[PDB]
Amino acid sequence: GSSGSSGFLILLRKTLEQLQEKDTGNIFSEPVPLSEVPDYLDHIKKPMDFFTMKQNLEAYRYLNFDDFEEDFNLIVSNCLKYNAKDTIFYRAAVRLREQGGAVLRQARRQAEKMGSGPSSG
Amino acid sequence: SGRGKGGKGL
Repeated sequence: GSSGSSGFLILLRKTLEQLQEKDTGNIFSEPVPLSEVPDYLDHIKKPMDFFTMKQNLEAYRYLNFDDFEEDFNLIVSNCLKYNAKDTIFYRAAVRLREQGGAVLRQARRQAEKMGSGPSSG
Repeated sequence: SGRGKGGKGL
C-alpha cells in the first residue's frame, strides 16, 4: 500500500498508527466477528473498525480532520450501543474515548498551524 | 444469563 499525497494527508497516516497504540486488547484493531454476533447489523446503524479507517484513509476519503475524529467517535459509540455496563469490551471503548481522545488533540494542531485563521477561546 | 455481545438484557 501507498498514500500521503499532501502534508495534511501524511498527518493522518502517523495519527492512525498512534490510535492503534491505545487498543492493547486488539478489540477494535479488527472487525467484530459476525459468526458470534449475527444481530450486530440490526442494532448498529453505521458499523466501523480500525481496518475500515485505514482503507478509507488509503482511498483518499479524509480531506478534513473533523471526519477522521468523528469516525473514531463512531467506533467507540458502536461498542457502547452493543454491550452490558460491566464487560471488558465496554471499558475498552471507555479507554479509547479518554486515551486516544488526547491523540486526536495533539495531532489536529499539526493541521491548524498551516490552515491559518483565528486563535484562543 | 448474558453479559453483552448478544443484544439481550432485563
